[PDB]
Amino acid sequence: MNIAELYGKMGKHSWRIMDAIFKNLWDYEYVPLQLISSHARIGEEKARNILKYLSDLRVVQNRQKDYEGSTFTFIGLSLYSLHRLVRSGKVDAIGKLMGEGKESAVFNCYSEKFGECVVKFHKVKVKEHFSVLAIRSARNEFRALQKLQGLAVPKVYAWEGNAVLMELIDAKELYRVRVENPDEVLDMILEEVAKFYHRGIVHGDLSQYNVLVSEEGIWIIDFPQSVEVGEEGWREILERDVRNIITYFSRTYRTEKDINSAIDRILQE
Ligand SMILES: Nc1ncnc2c1ncn2[C@@H]1O[C@H](COP(=O)(O)OP(=O)(O)NP(=O)(O)O)[C@@H](O)[C@H]1O
Repeated sequence: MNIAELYGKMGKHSWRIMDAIFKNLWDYEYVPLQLISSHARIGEEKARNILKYLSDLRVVQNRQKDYEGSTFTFIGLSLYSLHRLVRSGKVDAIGKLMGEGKESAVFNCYSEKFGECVVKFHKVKVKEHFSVLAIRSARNEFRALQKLQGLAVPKVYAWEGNAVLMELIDAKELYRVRVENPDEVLDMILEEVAKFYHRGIVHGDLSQYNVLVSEEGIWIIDFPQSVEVGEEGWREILERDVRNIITYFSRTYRTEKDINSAIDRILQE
């Protein structure tokens, strides 16, 4: 079942039920049936039958252990975020999956206003809340992309739920390309990192999987772990980006760049 066919199975009542979950996510993981019903203005027994069907379609997860409650699955939060995008007129048709990992699923899509785009659906103080965390990641990526506009990153078009709509870049991940000028490519990445840093942004997950390259130049993507300069740990997070990208170039190309000196250079500007 592709996300487009799933979308086709939803009626108005289905969307209202999902809106009622979404609007109560901040105070419950599993939103009580009574509250889904009251918010949606759908009687309890009918709301219950909707949620059972949504669960059969893997859009919600229903629990009954302590009380009758429901929350989004990944697919469901994504479907609902897509809906917000369609209703807002920013997306007209979802397209094919481009790829999926542990952190996101990225789809092709078409917008009359913005052309052929990507929509990226996000997955995933006490170290040991799926939806609120995925939505927070999405918003973080959207805000970083907005702050970076004009640099070599995708243009950003919208954020709803766990979804960020952005420009399709026609370029390959660095890790799939054998560049013949690695020293110059590494310097271009490091210069872009300095530009982010001058805008008050640290990427936070820089790697060979989110530098894109073409004959035209490089682009950088993937900002859900980004932080603002002078956030807790920002400097160490920045050093890690610089060290990690330099280390990939050392392993792959035996480039000679010194990590500590590259960091001090970016930091001094
Ligand atoms: N705007 C874009 N244009 C072209 N391809 C993109 C775009 N966003 C994502 N992709 C492709 O989809 C992949 C996954 O997106 P990405 O933003 O890196 O999320 P992630 O897979 O969840 N984290 P990671 O693999 O660590 O970079 C990329 O490595 C790109 O190959």
